[PDB]
Amino acid sequence: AERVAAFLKNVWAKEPVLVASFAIAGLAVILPTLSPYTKYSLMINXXXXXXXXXXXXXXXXXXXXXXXXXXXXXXXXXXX
Amino acid sequence: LQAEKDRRVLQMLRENLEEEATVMKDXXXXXXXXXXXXXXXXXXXXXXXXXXXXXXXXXXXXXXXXXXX
Amino acid sequence: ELPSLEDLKVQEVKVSSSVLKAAAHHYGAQCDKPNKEFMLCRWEEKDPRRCLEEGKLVNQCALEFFRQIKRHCAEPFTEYWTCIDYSGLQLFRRCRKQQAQFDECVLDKXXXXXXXXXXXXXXXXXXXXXXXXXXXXXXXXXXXXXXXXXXXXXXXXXXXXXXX
Amino acid sequence: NPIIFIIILLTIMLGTIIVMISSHWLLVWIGFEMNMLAIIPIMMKNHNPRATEASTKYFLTQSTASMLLMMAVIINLMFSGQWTVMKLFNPMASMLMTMALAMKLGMAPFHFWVPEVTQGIPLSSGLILLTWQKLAPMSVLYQIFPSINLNLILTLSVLSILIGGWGGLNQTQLRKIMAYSSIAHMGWMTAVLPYNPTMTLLNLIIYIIMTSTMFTMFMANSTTTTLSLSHTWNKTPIMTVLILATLLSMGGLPPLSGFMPKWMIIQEMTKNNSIILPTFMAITALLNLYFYMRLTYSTTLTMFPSTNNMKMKWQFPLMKKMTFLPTMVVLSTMMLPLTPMLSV
Amino acid sequence: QKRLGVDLDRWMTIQSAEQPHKIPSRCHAFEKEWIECAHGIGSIRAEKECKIEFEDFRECLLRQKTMKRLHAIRRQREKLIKEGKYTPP
Amino acid sequence: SMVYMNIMMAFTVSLVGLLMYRSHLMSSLLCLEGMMLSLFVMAALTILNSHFTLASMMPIILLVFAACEAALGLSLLVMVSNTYGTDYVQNLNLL
Amino acid sequence: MINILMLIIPILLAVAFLTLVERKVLGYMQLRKGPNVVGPYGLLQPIADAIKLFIKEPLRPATSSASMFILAPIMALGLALTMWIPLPMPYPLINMNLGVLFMLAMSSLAVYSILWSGWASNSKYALIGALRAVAQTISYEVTLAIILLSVLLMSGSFTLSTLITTQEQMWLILPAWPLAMMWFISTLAETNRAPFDLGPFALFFMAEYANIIMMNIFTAILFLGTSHNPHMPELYTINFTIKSLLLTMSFLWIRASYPRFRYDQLMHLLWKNFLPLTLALCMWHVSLPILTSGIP
Amino acid sequence: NLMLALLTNFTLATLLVIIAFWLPQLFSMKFFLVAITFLLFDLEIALLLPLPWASQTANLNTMLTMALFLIILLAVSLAYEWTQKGLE
Amino acid sequence: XXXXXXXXXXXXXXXXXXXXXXXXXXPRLAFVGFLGYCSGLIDNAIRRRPVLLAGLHRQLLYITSFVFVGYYLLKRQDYMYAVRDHDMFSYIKSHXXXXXXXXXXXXXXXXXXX
Amino acid sequence: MLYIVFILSVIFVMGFVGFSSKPSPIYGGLGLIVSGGVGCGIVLNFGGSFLGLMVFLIYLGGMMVVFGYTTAMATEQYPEIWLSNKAVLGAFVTGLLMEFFMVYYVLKDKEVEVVFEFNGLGDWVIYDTGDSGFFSEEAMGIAALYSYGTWLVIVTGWSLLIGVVVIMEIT
Repeated sequence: AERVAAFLKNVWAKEPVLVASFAIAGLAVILPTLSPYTKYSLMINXXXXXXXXXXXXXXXXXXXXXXXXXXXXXXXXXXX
Repeated sequence: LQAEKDRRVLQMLRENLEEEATVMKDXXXXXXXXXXXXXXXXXXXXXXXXXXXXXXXXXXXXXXXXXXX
Repeated sequence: ELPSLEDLKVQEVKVSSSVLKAAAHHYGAQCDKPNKEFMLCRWEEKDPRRCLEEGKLVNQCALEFFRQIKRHCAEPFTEYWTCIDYSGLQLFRRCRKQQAQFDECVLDKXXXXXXXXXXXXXXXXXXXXXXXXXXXXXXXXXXXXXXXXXXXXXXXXXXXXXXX
Repeated sequence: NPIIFIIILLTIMLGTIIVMISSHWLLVWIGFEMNMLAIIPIMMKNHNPRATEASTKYFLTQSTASMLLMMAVIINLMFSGQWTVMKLFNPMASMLMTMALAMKLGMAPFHFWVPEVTQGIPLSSGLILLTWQKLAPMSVLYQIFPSINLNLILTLSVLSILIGGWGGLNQTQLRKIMAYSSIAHMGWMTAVLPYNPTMTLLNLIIYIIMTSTMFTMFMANSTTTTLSLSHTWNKTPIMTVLILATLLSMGGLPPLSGFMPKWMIIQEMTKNNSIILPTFMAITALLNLYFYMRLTYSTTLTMFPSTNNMKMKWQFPLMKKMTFLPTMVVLSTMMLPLTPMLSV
Repeated sequence: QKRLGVDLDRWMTIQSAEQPHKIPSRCHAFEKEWIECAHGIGSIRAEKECKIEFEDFRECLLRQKTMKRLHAIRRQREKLIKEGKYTPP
Repeated sequence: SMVYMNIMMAFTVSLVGLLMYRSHLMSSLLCLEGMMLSLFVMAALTILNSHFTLASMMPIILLVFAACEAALGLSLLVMVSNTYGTDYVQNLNLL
Repeated sequence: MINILMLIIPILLAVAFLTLVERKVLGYMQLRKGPNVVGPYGLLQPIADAIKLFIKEPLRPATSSASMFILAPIMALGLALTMWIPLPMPYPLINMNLGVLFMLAMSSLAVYSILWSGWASNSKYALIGALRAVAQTISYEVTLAIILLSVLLMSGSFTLSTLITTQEQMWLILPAWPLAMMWFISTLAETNRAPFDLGPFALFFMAEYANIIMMNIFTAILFLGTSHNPHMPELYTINFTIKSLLLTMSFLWIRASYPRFRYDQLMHLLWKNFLPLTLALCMWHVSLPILTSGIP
Repeated sequence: NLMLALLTNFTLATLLVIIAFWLPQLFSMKFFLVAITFLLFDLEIALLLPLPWASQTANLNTMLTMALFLIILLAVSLAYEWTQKGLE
Repeated sequence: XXXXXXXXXXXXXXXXXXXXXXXXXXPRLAFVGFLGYCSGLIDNAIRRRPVLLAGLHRQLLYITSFVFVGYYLLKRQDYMYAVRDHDMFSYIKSHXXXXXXXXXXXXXXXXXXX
Repeated sequence: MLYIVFILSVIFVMGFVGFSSKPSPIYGGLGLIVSGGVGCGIVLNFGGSFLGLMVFLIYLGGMMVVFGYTTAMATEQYPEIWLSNKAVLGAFVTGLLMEFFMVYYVLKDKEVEVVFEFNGLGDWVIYDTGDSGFFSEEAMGIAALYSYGTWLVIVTGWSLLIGVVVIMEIT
């Protein structure tokens, strides 16, 4: 190698802290795209309500029931 | 949320009685159809009003950022 | 303005002090029909002057909920109320051990129901009351839509300028 | 100034795009400031005692001007509420808004900085940028031309050609003559805005091309009338024919392209029953011609500027569009009669 | 705008829009009236039909009509010095 | 309405301060900060009292750009003290 | 409202009784005996310094420019004492809507204390050295804001009360391993005289040493915690003081052990070297709540 | 009260000055470049301040690309500080 | 019309309405084409080159650029004048009351002397 | 006692008088600390937790601190008394009397104004805001977001790249 192997040990010797400035900040962009865990965090952010939920008038509707615990809508129960 | 709107009606009724007592002789203010020209929706209204009388209750209700208990 | 009557609605409003109401989330499960119908009325019609009749049933059902806890299993309810007020606003932190004494006594009755996760917005309508679809605030469309004709221009003979 | 100079020049180009494509009143304030931070380095370049004075005078007269615009933006929150660049609504807000625009375009009471700033640039490339910067606040005026009170916009147009028509007479500095040629042409800009929004932007198309051709003819270094005088006999003689043609078009003369904006300015104004105002526009236009007339006497007459030093080597300047655009600047009378519609 | 935006959108400028949270504007009831009136070209250019709806919108933000009303009540309450005045609160 | 009446009067004082000069040049850049300070109060109150939520970010952006002119124009002030002895509006060569 | 006086008077005593710690603990580092003659172990000396400087010691000003010089110690002591108010503790006095924003604001305004002192002297000889002292504080406040945000973006809002609740089982030193090292160095820039050093003159001592305790406490909130316990305020009060005292020893450790870094190479440690490192960790701390669910 | 808490500290600070005052009776322009860069970086910090308090309701995927973007350009501004800053 | 009501904002040419048919070998296009040739004559006056007419053969670029841009520019001219007339005729048809007709008269006029 | 914001607005103008008047950049600089710090209270009283403290962080603890350098870099002239100078005292007295004359008209409610808008009283109506929102409350409670306004983030970052590059090129 002309740039991979040559410009690595010299960077560790001369100005060694500059290695960390490119490696840590670089991997900070790569990791949130390839690793399959980021999709879970987006769901809980949207599920947690900030304001009170609005009630709609019932006229031929599916997956919608009363306020009591029943199998209706989505309702998040991901990981305990 | 109902406790908010129950207080808003009661505060307006005290203001209506004060307007009838103060305006009697000279002023031709009848207080009808409210301040709004449309008069169909009707906003908060008592956000600015909240009864002019008694400053001790008015200062605590309006200012929330000050002191902050 | 035309305000409501001096008698208004609901005789002797609210049970007692705050935090007590925040301590029990079982108020969501039991007595939901008057709460949801008031909610459905108020978002359709923004005025408090029209949907105050449904709000009268809300405060009346609120007294019905608290009286049932005061009659049966009062000892775990009072101990849970002292726990929540001793701390700041943790609400559920450092009070879960005393929460175990609660619900267990209520489980003997049919009153006990857990929220588990979330409401996820429930839709229910039965009373309706005048349906209510169009009210808003606007009275007129104002001059309607502007007149626009489509026929596609051919060529238009002669330019407007002096040089043609 | 290596590669990054192009990037600094690109931010002025991108800065106007923010002003062009906008719906928010604070977004154009950002767009104006994109120009503020990017013209000053090109105003300095070589760092001169005259350049330091010009850049500070360019900053203080323009930064305070844009700050008056932000007041009118905030009155649009107090009154009418909405943040849209469609209408000004309030007459109270329009008084501070139009005066802020007059600080960049109206010029009639705000010309004072122009003859000193334009002279203060050490380079010919900086002269183009001031004639290109005037495109930016014109896009704002084209958006909010209704509601604004015409009594204090047309005064900014009438008085500007008066001070522009007198302010170039006692000037020998070549940069200073072109500085007052701006104010003279800016009167025609702030006259079509009340009377029909079209052709106001075409006035820019004629003006900017005509001014960009002018300074690119001065790529062979000239700063005074006497320095442009020694050009016919010592330097290139065929080059001065194009300088003659561009200067003749700068004033109102029919066989040239520069008369073609002056057509519709009066035409649309006369349709609105006004005769006494366009008459005053035509008489003051004669005063504009006089500066170009004296400057064509460096190209036509002998004037005796021979000098001992002579150039034999061929001149190689930048010249980006100094060959294609002067042909449009010399003759476009027959070429553009129906082209008024094509612009807007 | 002198040049309009196509395909891609970067606005969120006008009042009564998709808010950051579920929380709505203070004048949102009057905000909807002005949008629904001036959606057509021949309404704001004419500026005669939407005169009633704009004045109610102007009443919301400035509160000038309510300020002058409350001014008359507060002055008359101060005017009743050594006279019959209502007190209950 | 009432609070706006005082800060608009404070705005006019800062406006005149820009237009006034006696010997020193530093006052203008100090007044440019004050002008943006007075505009910051006027912008915040209109969005805070009459809720917007989306538009509350706009004065934060305005806060950033206020400093941009008060640094890049402030940098030119030092360049005057490099060419001349001290900064003076009285000390100018251009005609 | 009596508690404000119960957070100024014992605090002014803490700055006074520092004089024992600042040369006895520093003394045993240098194998010398500190205070011994004055008191039983020198406990009478800290209060004796107050009687010496306040009452008897007179003034000789260089020029005394009307308002200044007699205004700079008010800004010095005032800003140092107001920093105690937003502090979370077991329970805070008048808890702000946002905590750490008030903490960074009053520290950034504390730069004025060394600025007005430079303007007090008429001579050019003093102001060049005064501006150099401003540069030591102004530069490190850039990074101080960055390292703060990375801790906040991990867990909790700006409120200081929420920062105690998030540290329930484990300390924040372990997840923020390189960031904890930064707070040992960055805090020393604010007139601590360990990496770099520059009547009313005595009042500056009472203000500068006050900030030393302030940075010791603030590091023991962002990185230390151990336990909360709302039911028992007794257990938290003792355990918090020991953790803060251990950081006070480390502040006096750098003052004795290590020489000055030079003013020019202070701008080579920071800016050249620290600013690329802190932002790279800030880049890492943006991705952390997105990679794994971590939102307050 | 916040007003009562702040004013008590300043009034006691003023009193300490009077004790010492009343009782007894018998050049280089290279510093400027550092100061300017402080202001320009802190404004990027001001834009990056909301992050822990903002990211609660908004979508993460739309924010992730934009949040890092400000820090990248904050490093590019420091990258221009490496091409000869000076002796400082 | 200045403001768009039916026409789409920001267009490359028109695209909403294409049916108009552009001019083929027009006298207007010939004048713009002449200016393209004229720009390739005065360019040798700037950079001193032998013969304006019989010099460099990079003149073809100057003629083509004026024709290509000019053809698009004249296409907008025919389009904008058509829309201007289309909205004009539609205004008379929809309103009717605004327009008035008068034909055939026998009115006396004042005669001039000398 | 009755008013909270109205008292702070008077002190806001009081600090601003030393700007139309010319009391040198030392004493004139001191005005922005007085007017700024009190000016935060005007913002904070109606709400805005984040935006109210931004004045302390940027305008007070950043903007004027850089202005502290420039006073020493250019025109220091050893700080002088702002009372002995001619026309400076005249501009200061006329500056305050333009506002303090209006303060006397606040009594008996209505005051004379150059603008068309009336002032009246507005003590309880000064805030003019109801409770409305509860959880994640206030419009300024979630003041800034990177979402929706994506275009604004790019240009602000672009403008701050210009500043660093340009100022380095001038010197």
